[PDB]
Amino acid sequence: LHKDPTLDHHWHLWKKTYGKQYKEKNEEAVRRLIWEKNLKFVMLHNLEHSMGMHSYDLGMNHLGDMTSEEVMSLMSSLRVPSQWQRNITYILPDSVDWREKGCVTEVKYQGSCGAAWAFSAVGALEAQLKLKTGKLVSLSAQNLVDCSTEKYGNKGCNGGFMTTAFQYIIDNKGIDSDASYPYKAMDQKCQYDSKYRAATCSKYTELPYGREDVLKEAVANKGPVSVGVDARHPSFFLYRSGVYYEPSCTQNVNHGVLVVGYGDLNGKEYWLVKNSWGHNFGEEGYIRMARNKGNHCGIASFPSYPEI
Repeated sequence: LHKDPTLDHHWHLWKKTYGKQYKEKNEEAVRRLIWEKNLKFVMLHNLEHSMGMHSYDLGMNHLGDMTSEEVMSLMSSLRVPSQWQRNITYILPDSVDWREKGCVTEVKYQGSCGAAWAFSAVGALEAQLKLKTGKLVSLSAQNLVDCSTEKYGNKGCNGGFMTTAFQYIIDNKGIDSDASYPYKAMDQKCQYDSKYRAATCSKYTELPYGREDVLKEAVANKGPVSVGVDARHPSFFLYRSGVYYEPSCTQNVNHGVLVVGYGDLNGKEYWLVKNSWGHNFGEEGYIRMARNKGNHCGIASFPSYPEI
């Protein structure tokens, strides 16, 4: 509709803070309107939060101006298979955080490429590498995007799945380090170079659907687990801090993330989820999602973890 001139200065401040630059004609105006709608959503939700109506609050992060198109791509990262098509095989502490054991690399920024599946996969493998060599090394998601393609049912920036990615690493007998094969957020020619192989994968394990109890076990005894969640919600996109719980969440997952732990805040149990939307998303790039709440957002619907 029409912008609110009283917000002009703040809109300017917001753009500068996140380095927003709109070079296409009329893009500016469209972005401004999306931003205002999200601001009102954020404002109302935090108001409710101030009245103790939610265990989490929202913020105008860099996604505050995301378009319908960009949301689409974002929600197209996961090409999840059918449940019955998963080779399901496979006392615990009340809390776990693999970051404390130095098994989680710094958060990545997928940008405008739907490669969440790849980041989820390497993330899970990065932990196993550290537990095998003692050295934490970021693995190449780009390598998965460019190489683990059609043969594995993956479509680079147009989506894919973690298990087929692990299968590629196994078949390929290795994956490059992110440093030698950096992420470009684009579908490019496969450039795998065995000379810079930083890790290998021998197998992966898929966990039984909707079993948050089993997911808890794997996270505590095996390590970070690759999972898909339903993130098709403004609440998720603008999540700032706290325990995320969205009554409108479903089990139809669309975004690949990594469970690196679990715990509870003031009684509210949660999954410590590493995202791939940079450090300015949520809690330093992480989101704590509701645990033991009927498989909230389908977090336990497609769990899997690799092994060196």
